[PDB]
Amino acid sequence: KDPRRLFEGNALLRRLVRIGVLDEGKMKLDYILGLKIEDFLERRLQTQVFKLGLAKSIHHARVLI
Amino acid sequence: HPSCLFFQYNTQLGPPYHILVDTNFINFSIKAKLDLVQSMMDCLYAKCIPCITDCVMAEIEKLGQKYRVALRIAKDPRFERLPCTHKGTYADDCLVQRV
Amino acid sequence: ERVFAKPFLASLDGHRDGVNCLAKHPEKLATVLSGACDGEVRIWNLTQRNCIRTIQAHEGFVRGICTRFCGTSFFTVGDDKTVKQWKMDGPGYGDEEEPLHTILGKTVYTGIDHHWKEAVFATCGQQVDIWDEQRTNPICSMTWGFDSISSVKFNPIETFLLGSCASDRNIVLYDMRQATPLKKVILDMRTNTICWNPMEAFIFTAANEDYNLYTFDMRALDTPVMVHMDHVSAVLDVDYSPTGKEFVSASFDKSIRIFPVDKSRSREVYHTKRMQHVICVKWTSDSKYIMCGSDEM
Amino acid sequence: EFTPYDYSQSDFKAFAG
Amino acid sequence: EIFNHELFGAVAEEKEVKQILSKVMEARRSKSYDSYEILGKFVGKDQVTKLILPLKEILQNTTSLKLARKVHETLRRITVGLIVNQEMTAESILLLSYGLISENLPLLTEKEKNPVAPAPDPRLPPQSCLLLPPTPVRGGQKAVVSRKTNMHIFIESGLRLLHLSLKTSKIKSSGECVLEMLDPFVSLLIDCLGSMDVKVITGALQCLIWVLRF
Amino acid sequence: PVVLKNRQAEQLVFPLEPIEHVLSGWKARTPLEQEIFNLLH
Amino acid sequence: VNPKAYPLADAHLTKKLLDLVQQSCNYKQLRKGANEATKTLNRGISEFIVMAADAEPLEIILHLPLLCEDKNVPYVFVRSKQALGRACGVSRPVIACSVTIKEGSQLKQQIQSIQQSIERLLV
Amino acid sequence: RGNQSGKNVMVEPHRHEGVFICRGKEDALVTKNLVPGESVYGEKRVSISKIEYRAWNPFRSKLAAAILGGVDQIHIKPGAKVLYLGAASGTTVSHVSDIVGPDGLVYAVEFSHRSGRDLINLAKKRTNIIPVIEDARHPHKYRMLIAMVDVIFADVAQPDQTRIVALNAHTFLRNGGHFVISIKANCIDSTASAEAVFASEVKKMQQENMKPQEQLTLEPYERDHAVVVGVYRPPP
Amino acid sequence: ASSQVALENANAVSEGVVHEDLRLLLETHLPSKVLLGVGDPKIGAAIQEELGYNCQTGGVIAEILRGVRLHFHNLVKGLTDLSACKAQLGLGHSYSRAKVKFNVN
Amino acid sequence: KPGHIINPIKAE
Ligand SMILES: [Mg+2]
Ligand SMILES: [Zn+2]
Repeated sequence: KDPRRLFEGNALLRRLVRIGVLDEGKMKLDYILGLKIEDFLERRLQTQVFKLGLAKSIHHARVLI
Repeated sequence: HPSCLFFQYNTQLGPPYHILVDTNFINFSIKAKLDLVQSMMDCLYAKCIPCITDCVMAEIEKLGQKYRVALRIAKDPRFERLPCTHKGTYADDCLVQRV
Repeated sequence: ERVFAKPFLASLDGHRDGVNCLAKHPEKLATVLSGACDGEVRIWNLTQRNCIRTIQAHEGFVRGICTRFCGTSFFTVGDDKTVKQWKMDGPGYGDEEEPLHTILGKTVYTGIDHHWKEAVFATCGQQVDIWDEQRTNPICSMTWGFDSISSVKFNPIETFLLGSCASDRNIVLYDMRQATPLKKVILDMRTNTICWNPMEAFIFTAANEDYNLYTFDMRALDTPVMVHMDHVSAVLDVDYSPTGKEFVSASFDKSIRIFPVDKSRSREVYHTKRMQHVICVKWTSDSKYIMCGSDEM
Repeated sequence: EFTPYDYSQSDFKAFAG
Repeated sequence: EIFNHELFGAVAEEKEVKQILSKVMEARRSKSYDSYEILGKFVGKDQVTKLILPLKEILQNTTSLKLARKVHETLRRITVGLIVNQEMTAESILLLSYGLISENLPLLTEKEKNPVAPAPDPRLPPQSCLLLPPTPVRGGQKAVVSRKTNMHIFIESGLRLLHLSLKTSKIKSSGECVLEMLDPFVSLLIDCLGSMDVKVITGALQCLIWVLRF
Repeated sequence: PVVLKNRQAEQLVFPLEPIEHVLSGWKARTPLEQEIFNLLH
Repeated sequence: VNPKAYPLADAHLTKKLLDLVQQSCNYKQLRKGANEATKTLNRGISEFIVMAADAEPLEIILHLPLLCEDKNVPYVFVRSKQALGRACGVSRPVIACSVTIKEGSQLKQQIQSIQQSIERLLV
Repeated sequence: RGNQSGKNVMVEPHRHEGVFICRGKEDALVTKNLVPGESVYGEKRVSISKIEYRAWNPFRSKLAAAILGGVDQIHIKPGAKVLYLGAASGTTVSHVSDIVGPDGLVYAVEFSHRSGRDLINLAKKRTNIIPVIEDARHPHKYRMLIAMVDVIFADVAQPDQTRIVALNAHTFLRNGGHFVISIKANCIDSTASAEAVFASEVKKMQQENMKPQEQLTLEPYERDHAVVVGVYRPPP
Repeated sequence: ASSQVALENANAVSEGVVHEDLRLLLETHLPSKVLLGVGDPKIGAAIQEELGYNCQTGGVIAEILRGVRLHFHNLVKGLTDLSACKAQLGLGHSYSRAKVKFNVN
Repeated sequence: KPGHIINPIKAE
């Protein structure tokens, strides 16, 4: 119930949900502790272009971008 | 060869970490004034579950009343208490086998 | 006989603080109840050697536990000045376990014992109180002096009689029907626990602080019947075998002894390096096993 | 005739806001 | 808020300190008890539950005999005012007394409003392993108590409300439906004789003395 | 006397504690048995 | 309702199901038709099976639950083949569809959530 | 290519009893057909000169995957009584019935009424299979139908596998008997890693007075799957 | 007496209810302070309602029942015309047919 | 007897 914890944790969780690494149903600090580096690597434009079928390879996606 | 390993890298080792604690690790944590769970979380920034075997718990009991503080710390509800059916009490052999 | 003597059987683990209370189940041999200093009560299966249930009974120590003679309930006392009644059957599904009744009190009771036949229990705090299970108030109170009574025990034969030990090194005998104490005897040092002979109505044995054990005939309290002299520290607990020919004693020195009632020396002594300061001991009901509770949890 | 008051239908709403 | 802070808050401890009593004259007495007598006399009917509900909150969260006795004195002085309350009439006293003795009166504390979630179904998948276990507090965990703990105090208050109403001739045979309302009380007072609490039995016996004269 | 006797016993055993007999226990729940019982009583 | 169409989704679960079916079509991850749904079960590449409970002969799709119980694949029923037709991006009614396993897909979190929602229906 | 129909091939016994190897241009794992001339699920069979063997598919069976994966012991041998939990239609059950032979018995438990009808039809032709259409979570509901058994095989795929196996083991499994348990990591806990699930399931077995002895993964044919073999109440 | 009688008792035991045949055995050959060991807690309560016997499912009882199940064929040898092993195979089929509503045609 | 609970003596 510390006000600083509530304020800053809500801000951090909202930012993490906005960038897409967390889920709307996982809005707790424990799930932040669960995060990995592949979750952030999946949000790059290069991998997004490849996963949506615009490119046929990850390097092809990089070249297209 | 275990499928969890990508050459020397353990992929199935996950942010919930299960840590096998040796008997002398507990005593030196007491000497250094370090709380067990809190100091492990400071090192890893993740949830850590310390684990105590029957072999390790037996060696603390054999130490006596001089080591009663370490015995109370080992029996902590957050800790994971796991059984072992070995011949002998030697805890270095037991921990190597689980690894 | 010396080659084949292997007494140790098993050790039960699970308390997170030192064991303080032991209670056996009147109807079942393999069910026993224990209480630790942190306030939890655990039920054990002796055949499986595991813990069946765990309840957070009290805050502080649990100072006593007794079982109703039918076996469907048990009673406990803690440092929160409370008397609680629980159901022996475990809670169904994942429901949190809830006491049958809870009684608020003004003093910290030290022990509790139950009538063998008549659904009555007694508590010992600063004064001996006799309770009816259907009354939240004690129906009788007997007092002689200003003392801290450590233990109270019902007599299994002639069930209206009681025994007690207090802090000015005396032993007091009561009588439930006439609602008065009977007689008082004072020894050199304080007695810790008292136990009745289950085959001899007028015989009881006292565990004393002067390293010794005293067997008394309650008709003639001027002199003890026998003295038992093998311990080297204060004797904390005693319990009789159901045959009534032997008893087992726990002491602050890390051992337990078995004495014949007619002898002054112990028949056997048990010890272990991991065992320290045995607090409570109960002879099992089929006269085949002995269980002890110590402070290494 | 005598009919005792029926308390089983008491809503007790008069004692609450 | 002001009165309950005096009787059950941290201020109540300072009433025992002799150093404070010597310096401060106002610390030598607790006048919150007398104000409840004034509040009970001049309160509306709809505001009775608001007066009583904070008391039941305290009893459900206490295991101390000393605090339970202070709530008992609090409830007694409220009932003394309620008997001489003008809006309090013979019909309302009987209706309030029956709800208190039979425990049908809805108090609806916060715990009943939000019961704990049930234990997870073992057939279903367990919860995520990333969730941190609850931190353990220093000095041991909280012990469970019975749900009907200290609730005999509210039953005793209903008996006292009826007993003093009958003795001061607030309840009279003549007029409206007093005999209709007093009739179910006979069966209700009979069952109180089998109660486990001694003070509940004593209160019912005192009430039974007057209701057998009707 | 009981304690004195038990102290000198050479052996103590612990714990210390017919078709017509079975015929009495049964009751009637078949209509034939009901009629026979009613007529015979 | 025919008792043979037992795992019938409610209104809320149907909306989630049809949303994921449309998304799977855009990711080239949907096989449409009873015969094509059968082949994915034989090849072990099926995430779950969605069927229409309003097929006038219901028996024409009842072979699919038998195949799912052997491969341990969840399956549900919906009330409309016409609504299932639009969600599959087809101008004709569809009585059975299959969502396909694809490595590295972005739908893995939504597919996992739907699979658990199905299994709770079977208690 | 593969093992085309009309090719000469050699059949030799396996290290495990009741199991055979079909040696040719490709090697296949086969069992002796208890009912000659019939295929349960479309498998290829081989005729010997009165004797017939059926090919065993490791993609459609978990016991075949463990055998091809190099497991030490399976304990299913001719003349043995086997309790099977989660029989489904009976593709693996049919091969198990082949291994035990006419003297052995198989108890097939399957709760689903859809797959239960297939299990009864399979039990028509094979006299050593006893179909049991009941929930394995309550073994007391079918205690009349089952005697003491030697091996328990469980492929139930539930979050509470260990509790279900332990309850059946206490009721029907003899002292010195063995169990074979297939573990799908995603079914017990999807949040936890696959390797951490396997260590937890072994721990739960030890807490139920069961002693696991070996484990292996089924990697070429399954992902995040394991099989554990152990003994129940070992003799001294 | 017959396969139909066995199937009726098999359904009753599964549901946890006391069949008339079971109550006939219990009333005739039990004295009337009695401990009865049963495999199912639900059938134990039903017997305790129907007759005054005390029913228990825990303790030594579960370990004794494994001994009985192991040695059953020796105890009842020759008391029945139909063998124990064939009886289980026959009842297993008939029990499964009833659950799935199998049609022989 | 190995499994029988032994109760205290009662008048008889
Ligand atoms: Mg070492
Ligand atoms: Zn070990």
